[PDB]
Amino acid sequence: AHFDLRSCWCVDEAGQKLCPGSCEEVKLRVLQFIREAEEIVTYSNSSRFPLGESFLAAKGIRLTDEELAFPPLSPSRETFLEKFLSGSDYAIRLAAQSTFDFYQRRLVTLAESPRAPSPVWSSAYLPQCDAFGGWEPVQCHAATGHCWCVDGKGEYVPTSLTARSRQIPQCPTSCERLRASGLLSSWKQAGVQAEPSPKDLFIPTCLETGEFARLQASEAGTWCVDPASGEGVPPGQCPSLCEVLQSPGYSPACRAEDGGFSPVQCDPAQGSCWCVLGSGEEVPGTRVAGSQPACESPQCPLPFSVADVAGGAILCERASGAAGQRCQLRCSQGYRSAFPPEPLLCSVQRRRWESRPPQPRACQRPQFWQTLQTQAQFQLLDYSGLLLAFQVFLLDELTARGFCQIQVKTAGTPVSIPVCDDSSVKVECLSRERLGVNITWKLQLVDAPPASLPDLQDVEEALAGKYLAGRFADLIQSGTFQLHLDSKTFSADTSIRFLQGDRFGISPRTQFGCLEGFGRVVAASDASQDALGCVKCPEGSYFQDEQCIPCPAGFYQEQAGSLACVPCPEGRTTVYAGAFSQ
Amino acid sequence: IREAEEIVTYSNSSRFPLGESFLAAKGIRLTDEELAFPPLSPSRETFLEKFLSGSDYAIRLAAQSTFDFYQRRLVTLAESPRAPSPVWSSAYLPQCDAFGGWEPVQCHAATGHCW
Amino acid sequence: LELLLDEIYDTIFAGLDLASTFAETTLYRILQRRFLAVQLVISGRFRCPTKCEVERFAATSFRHPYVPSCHPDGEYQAAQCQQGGPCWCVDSRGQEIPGTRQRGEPPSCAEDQSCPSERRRAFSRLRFGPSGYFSASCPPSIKELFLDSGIFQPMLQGRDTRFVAPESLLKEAIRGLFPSRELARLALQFTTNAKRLQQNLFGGRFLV
Amino acid sequence: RLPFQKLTGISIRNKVPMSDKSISSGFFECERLCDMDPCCTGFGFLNVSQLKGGEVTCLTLNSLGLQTCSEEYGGVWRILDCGSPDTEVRTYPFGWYQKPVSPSDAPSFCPSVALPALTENVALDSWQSLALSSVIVDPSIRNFDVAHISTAAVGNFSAARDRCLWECSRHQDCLVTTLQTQPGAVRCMFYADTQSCTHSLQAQNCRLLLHEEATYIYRKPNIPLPGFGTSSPSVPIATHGQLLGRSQAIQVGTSWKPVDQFLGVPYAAPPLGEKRFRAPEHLNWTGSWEATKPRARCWQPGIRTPTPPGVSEDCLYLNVFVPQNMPPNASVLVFFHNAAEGKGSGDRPAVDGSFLAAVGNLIVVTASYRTGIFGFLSSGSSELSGNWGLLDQVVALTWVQTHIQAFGGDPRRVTLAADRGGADIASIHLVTTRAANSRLFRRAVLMGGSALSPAAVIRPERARQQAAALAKEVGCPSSSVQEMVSCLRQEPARILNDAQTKLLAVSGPFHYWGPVVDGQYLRETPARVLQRAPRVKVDLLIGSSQDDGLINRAKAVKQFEESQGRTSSKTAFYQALQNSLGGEAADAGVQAAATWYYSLEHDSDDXASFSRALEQATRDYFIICPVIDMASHWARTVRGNVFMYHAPESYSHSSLELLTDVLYAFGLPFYPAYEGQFTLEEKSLSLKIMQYFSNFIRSGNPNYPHEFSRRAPEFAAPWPDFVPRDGAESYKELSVLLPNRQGLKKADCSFWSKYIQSLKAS
Amino acid sequence: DLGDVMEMVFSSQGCGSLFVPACTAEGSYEEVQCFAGDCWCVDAQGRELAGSRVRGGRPRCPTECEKQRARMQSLLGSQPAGSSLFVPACTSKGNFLPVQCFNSECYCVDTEGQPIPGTRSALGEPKKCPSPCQLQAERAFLGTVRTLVYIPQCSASGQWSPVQCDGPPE
Ligand SMILES: *[C@@H]1O[C@H](CO)[C@@H](O[C@@H]2O[C@H](CO)[C@@H](O[C@@H]3O[C@H](CO)[C@@H](O)[C@H](O)[C@@H]3O)[C@H](O)[C@H]2NC(C)=O)[C@H](O)[C@H]1NC(C)=O
Ligand SMILES: *[C@@H]1O[C@H](CO[C@@H]2O[C@@H](C)[C@@H](O)[C@@H](O)[C@@H]2O)[C@@H](O[C@@H]2O[C@H](CO)[C@@H](O)[C@H](O)[C@H]2NC(C)=O)[C@H](O)[C@H]1NC(C)=O
Ligand SMILES: *[C@@H]1O[C@H](CO)[C@@H](O[C@@H]2O[C@H](CO)[C@@H](O)[C@H](O)[C@H]2NC(C)=O)[C@H](O)[C@H]1NC(C)=O
Ligand SMILES: *[C@@H]1O[C@H](CO)[C@@H](O)[C@H](O)[C@H]1NC(C)=O
Ligand SMILES: *[C@@H]1O[C@H](CO)[C@@H](O)[C@H](O)[C@H]1NC(C)=O
Ligand SMILES: *[C@@H]1O[C@H](CO)[C@@H](O)[C@H](O)[C@H]1NC(C)=O
Ligand SMILES: *[C@@H]1O[C@H](CO)[C@@H](O)[C@H](O)[C@H]1NC(C)=O
Repeated sequence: AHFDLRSCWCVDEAGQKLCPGSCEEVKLRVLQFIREAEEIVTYSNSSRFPLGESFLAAKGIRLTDEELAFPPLSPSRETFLEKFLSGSDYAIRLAAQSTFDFYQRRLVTLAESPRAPSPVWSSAYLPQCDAFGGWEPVQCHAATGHCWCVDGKGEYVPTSLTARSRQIPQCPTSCERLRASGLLSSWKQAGVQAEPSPKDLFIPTCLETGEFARLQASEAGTWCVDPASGEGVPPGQCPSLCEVLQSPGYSPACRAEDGGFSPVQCDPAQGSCWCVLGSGEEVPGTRVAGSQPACESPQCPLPFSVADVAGGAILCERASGAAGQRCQLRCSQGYRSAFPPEPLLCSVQRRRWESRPPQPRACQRPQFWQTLQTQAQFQLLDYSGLLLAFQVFLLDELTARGFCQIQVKTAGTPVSIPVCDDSSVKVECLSRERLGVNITWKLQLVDAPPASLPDLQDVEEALAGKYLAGRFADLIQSGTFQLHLDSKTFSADTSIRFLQGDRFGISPRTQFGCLEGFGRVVAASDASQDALGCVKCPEGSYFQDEQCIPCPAGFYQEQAGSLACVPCPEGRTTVYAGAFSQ
Repeated sequence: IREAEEIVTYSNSSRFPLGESFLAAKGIRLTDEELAFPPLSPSRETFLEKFLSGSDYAIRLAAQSTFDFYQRRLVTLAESPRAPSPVWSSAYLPQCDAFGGWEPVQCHAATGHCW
Repeated sequence: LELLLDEIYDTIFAGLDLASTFAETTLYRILQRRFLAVQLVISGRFRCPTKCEVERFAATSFRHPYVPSCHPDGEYQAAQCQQGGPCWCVDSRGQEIPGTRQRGEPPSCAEDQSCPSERRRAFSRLRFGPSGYFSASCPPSIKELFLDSGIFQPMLQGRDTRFVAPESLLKEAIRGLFPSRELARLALQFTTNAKRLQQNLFGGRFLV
Repeated sequence: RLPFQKLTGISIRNKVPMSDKSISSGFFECERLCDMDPCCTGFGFLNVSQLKGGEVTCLTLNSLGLQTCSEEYGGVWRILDCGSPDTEVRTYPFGWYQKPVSPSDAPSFCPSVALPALTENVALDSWQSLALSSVIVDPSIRNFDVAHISTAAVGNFSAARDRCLWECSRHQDCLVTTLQTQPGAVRCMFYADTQSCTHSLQAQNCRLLLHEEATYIYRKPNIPLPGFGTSSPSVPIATHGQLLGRSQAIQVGTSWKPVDQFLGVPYAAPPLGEKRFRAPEHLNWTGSWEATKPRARCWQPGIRTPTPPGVSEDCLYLNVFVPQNMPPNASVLVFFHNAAEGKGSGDRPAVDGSFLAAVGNLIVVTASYRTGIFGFLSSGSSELSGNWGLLDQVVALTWVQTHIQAFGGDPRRVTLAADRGGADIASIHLVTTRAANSRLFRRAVLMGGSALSPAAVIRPERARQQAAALAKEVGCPSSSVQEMVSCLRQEPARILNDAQTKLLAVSGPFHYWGPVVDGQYLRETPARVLQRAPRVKVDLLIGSSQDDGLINRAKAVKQFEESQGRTSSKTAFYQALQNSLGGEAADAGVQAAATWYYSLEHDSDDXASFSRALEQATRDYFIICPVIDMASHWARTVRGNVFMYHAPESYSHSSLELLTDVLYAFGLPFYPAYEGQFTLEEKSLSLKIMQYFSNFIRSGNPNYPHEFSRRAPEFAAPWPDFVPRDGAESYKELSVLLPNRQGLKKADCSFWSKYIQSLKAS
Repeated sequence: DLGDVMEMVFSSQGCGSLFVPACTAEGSYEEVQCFAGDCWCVDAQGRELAGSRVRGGRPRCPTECEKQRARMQSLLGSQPAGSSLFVPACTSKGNFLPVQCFNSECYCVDTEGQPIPGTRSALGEPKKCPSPCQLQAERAFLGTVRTLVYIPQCSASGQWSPVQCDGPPE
């Protein structure tokens, strides 16, 4: 009957009373851990407990509430004590996590003198889930730069662990993993699941996007499955993913042609109405929180005979009224536009793009921050001459005294991390006999050894501490830095200053950046907010100056992450900009 | 007794997190450089050394300061249930003669035991 | 050394085809190993002098102020010194490591220092959080295959002798006798019993 | 200098003789001739016409074509062009030389040169393209070959790909081709079988092992053998006809694998009537043999008096378990086993080889054979030599040598296995010169038995006495061997089996039948044969269970005795103690020494305690210490690789007659018939042990699935070699943690092998 | 290379959750390491010693005498039966005993276990040794002299004087 008249909850597979998907269920435990660790900090500022009571719990002794004669309070002693009576690894992580957070807040509030607070994306590992509570095949930890593959149920896939690579690895979906293994070894799936014959066994068929195809077949016959999981047997000529869901909070309204999600979805209660992909996942930037969110498709065709935008889609407003049909390119979740935001305008009447045509290959995969940078300034104590010689001479003197390498005190052999290049030293003439010198140390994270510098905080302190920047400030403040140039001596002044984001301070601050071929998509200031700040310049593009710029008309580029655009043959040209093939 | 009352003192003006003594009991102490914590007059080291050695001295010290914290509070917030303990029921204090020697009789008032 | 070819035997260890170069023949390998054995008797080492030892010898001969100091296995010592002068730390090439120049004491040349890296790895393991796959210990398979089986232990100690081999003698011997994995694989192909191995490698019972 | 020795499709610019010069001068000229030609990409300095003595030659080239036959690669497995005897290009400084690779091309006037076009097309759709997530880089890989294609010799990548896919398609042992772009060339790599699977209780994930990263990976799908492909496989058997099997789906975790099963395949004529107590004979069958049901099992002591339907003298059959879509030339396990059934049905074999075959990716053959009197009755002489059941095992092994290719197995990759009694019986094949001259097997798995057992062979006079006692028990005459055999050949099998069960009781005469030295198959006792120098190498995996013992092995005989009205009287205790440790196994001194060492009380009445002490005494003497002696001898004399296990005591599954090592190694926790009887920890332990045993069958080392890969095992801890020296002697303990331990039963086996073997030597 | 394999196996002799090693300011292992209520002593490479681990407490790590005693006792197990090789005697706190004897000859020794000249005698003949205050005092007259390149005060009889003073000696 399935009638509702009683209290309900969600339960595990073995009756644990705890509906969430696998990844989302694991995700909720980590969110509980953070909340408890912050409750410990909360109770540690308003003094409700003695300092030594957690030590007493760690030794197995707890004082019952009757023998204390302590009238119960809303934050009962029991809530705090249970966390620490079980001397498990959970309590040790909980006590550690709350211990840093207590001190880091205090240090900051009393006097934020020494250094910067940690980026808010360096925290406990949080599982990354898809739109339907399942595991995303790629799992990453920003605080260490570690990425790995998991299978359909979140188990680590052997030898898939990578550390601080330029490209985030590719991990097969559950369908693709099952299909490739089935083709190699004939380890198959069962169609009937109870006493299967060899004709009931099948190898899953996958859509090119990595999803299970709606119809799976064996020699016994065919049947329908859930696209997000092959579980199948949806008993509601195969039900669409929406139709399976239709019989995500509010149930989605879907289009009659095939069953694909209608472009405009809505929340009946909350006022939010937004757009969705063909998959049914939400476009990240479309929640309108109002009627008729701009979900309309363009009337102008794409620039170079391309069928559809790869990652995102071009979502216009309603047909405008004069002929603009204002549109904008919105990339899907897990994608960013390589080129900066643009407003696109379409000629409904010419039927051609009046504005710059949209870039079909813009939306790309973001990557982690790839470089760290610190900058210091000192002064060397004629004009209207070629100073670029002094840029080479100063770099040589810095190299000679070991200020262009980081030496890491490892166990055996020490690795050396190079932190200079030909652009590291810039000199400007300020006044007679006093030159102005800029020194910039840039560490590429792919060179920092993950075994000696585990966290990105360890990398920052190696670059802005006693081995590189603290050791250089002392040398300048002493007075023993002089440059030998044809029997002439250029001794340096004792004053040294550090860049701190447009305010020269007295302490070095690091700044995140991207590698040579990768364009910035996150501003420098809010690099503490978002960890994915680098996208590779796409096929239609070249790199200059931290941005990815589309090949101009008459030029084409075919390989991504390039520094120039190949010209077309003298007899030919390109109709639009951003051409991406011969 | 003085150390046990210092623990109560630091437990009212919040200078330490509640879980740091638990961390010390497990053998993990956070050094002052990695916290980037500028030293204060009641340095973290004074409190932590008492609890890193997981000896019987620390267990008695943590217990003694735990009752005293709650008994003061219970009284200050609302002295409803019962009377405070007699101030002569405390840790055993050796009874000495006028010249620092042991008195042949030793007694513990809190238990009524003499030897 | 003048090595005489009149009384050298023939050997079982060999390839299927004749070597491309003389450096890949059994003739060169036999001469090289006999040379190393004589080096062992006349110098204490189953090898030729290292870069450190050559420079130390030249400095002592010409009485230079800075004499490099070497470990008995030939490696540069971490702490180098000048006569009544400054002290510093060097790398494996004997080149001074920047920022380590002390004055009076033999410098605190960082030799073991496994702790601060170990301590950092433990903190990053603590901070990872409760659930999820993580980011002095035995290297994989080494203990089981080499030490659980009891293969290594008879190699280390003398048989009917109190002589205990230094680690350098064992490392020098394996390098001198088998320059590559492919040559050691050839020896295993043609050596049935180990009582024949020295005779094949040296063209005779040379070590006695 | 190129590492490649053979170039195909080259383009020559000039040919210059250099025989009137020194080799150094000719090389110097050849270098400067290619310098002067702006279109020269390299030269050859070589001897041509080497069969007539060789002529020094300089060849300037404007294309190197397809470069093959590297000296660095193709060591174990070569597929490409090699061995041109009319040319000498190896000896220094001969070789093919390349002008240094530059991204600046030759002058535009240089002739265009391209590799000759392929005679037939390449589908690209008959090849499976693999992603990088389906591969593992393993630099220990050795069974691969390499070719290089000059980047100027192919118009584009598609031409290079079709050339390299064509080379692999011509060789049937080439399974995988990978392509990778180098600055100067396209590097093609060709692989044999390199598959590696991760086994768990959820899903079985399999990957390819490659020597290095590559950009494109193409795999050739496995084509089924002529009779395979459907759920009614029909395999041609040469000189016989068709063999018709069935297909079964096998579940491990949440994955399913189809395995083809051929049940009840005859390997000899039924030994009935005049064929009783005779050597096995060829069975001439033609047409179609229906191989979908298990056949009858052989007579064994203690069969129940209401004869079960599956007991017969017609029992010389084998079962073949073939997983679908294996790579060619699979390794083969031949496991000899007579089931003491009562639980196995008429449609399911008692030992199902499907799970080990599927997990191990190999072929399992289980065969039955004559045991007891039917397999070993002997008069101690040429009149009734005996060893009839040993000759069954030889015939069954010869059948595998003849016929296994048709199922897809390599006759050179056969492992012989047996358990308990058969391990003692099957270990005789290791000391017979005929079994080595026939190369019937390459490896052996002995599970609880050894050739150094005190009961391995029966002395000829004991056999004559034992034959007469059976004649006397059934009413036959013992006066002449020919007269006694005739009367025993007319008896019912039920009557003969009741007589042998009565005489086999340890509390009675202890008349056990086994192999005898006959002077034909077995020329001398196993101890003498093993003192000789080995002729061939055989890898040995050997072990024992703490739950084994003589009484455990004879529980059916004991049950029969009780049903006949014979209990443990005091003389039963007496005979049990003397028979166990005696009968050529003890004088009056060995019995006293063992009595002291094991606290054996001859004149007790507590059958429980006395049996426990005796079972501990006889397990060491008959089972555990002979296993350790054989492993030590096999390692000390370099007869092959030795690996030892020990299965510690269990209390969990006494209803099953299989001991712990066979139950785990064959995967009984995964059998559908035992659902609900095993924990997930026993399933997980069994899956690991099947990977150990599969690895040994495939490569002769329980740590490695492939002979030419040495990637460390990940499913469990590595299994050490057995080194026969004090302080070493390591073994794998078959417990949940699979630890490595040292010196099994060191004190107890010293007593038997040193002190007792010296009491018997005086 | 195969020489590297030999070094890796040699290093791996004696090899092995949320344990955090404690380091010194100079980057060396603190010689006492503790986790989850246990504490043990470690060497320079941070390897636990066999008998150091003590539950619910902090161990005292081996001293000079204790290490010599454990070394001489692993070689008295190679000497023949009825034979004596010297073995130093150590107090419970690790210090040397005042008198050491061997083949019926006895010496007074200092805190480093070195014979004091003029103190030898025969076993069975009582010998007056310098007091522990006299030895730590002398041993510190040259702690001072070495550094230029308090020292302890001994009440009558060599018994430590209850009042002790700091500074240069006088
Ligand atoms: C490449 O070809 C050249 C020329 O054909 C080879 O040189 C020739 O080598 C043979 C034998 O090695 C020499 O023949 C004679 O051998 C007898 C032995 O019976 C010896 O007594 C003579 O003194 C002489 O060596 C021949 O002189 C020699 N020719 C020249 C011009 O040197 C060469 O061996 C070939 N290289 C390879 C690697 O095959
Ligand atoms: C001293 O050495 C000679 C020479 O032996 C050869 O050269 C050695 C360096 C070593 O490589 C040996 O294996 C070589 O055989 C010995 O004389 C030889 O002795 C062996 C066995 O006695 C005999 O077979 C050879 O024919 C002998 N050869 C000659 C030229 O005499 C000699 O025995 C050695 N002396 C001692 C005391 O060992
Ligand atoms: C040395 O570094 C300083 C700080 O980065 C540079 O000063 C900046 O110059 C840019 C470009 O002229 C301005 O937009 C910023 O506002 C300046 N910042 C500050 C704090 O002055 C300076 O130009 C550098 N000198 C050289 C020669 O490169
Ligand atoms: C503690 O709480 C007070 C308010 O009661 C607040 O002002 C202060 O900032 C807090 N200190 C922290 C969170 O470190
Ligand atoms: C804590 O300190 C405050 C003053 O800061 C005091 O008023 C209060 O009574 C104290 N609480 C105790 C000692 O429990
Ligand atoms: C590659 O070259 C071949 C050579 O004939 C020819 O098919 C064509 O030029 C190219 N084909 C492709 C698919 O690039
Ligand atoms: C199996 O091996 C044989 C000999 O090694 C070889 O000739 C054959 O090609 C291989 N493959 C098949 C399918 O027989």
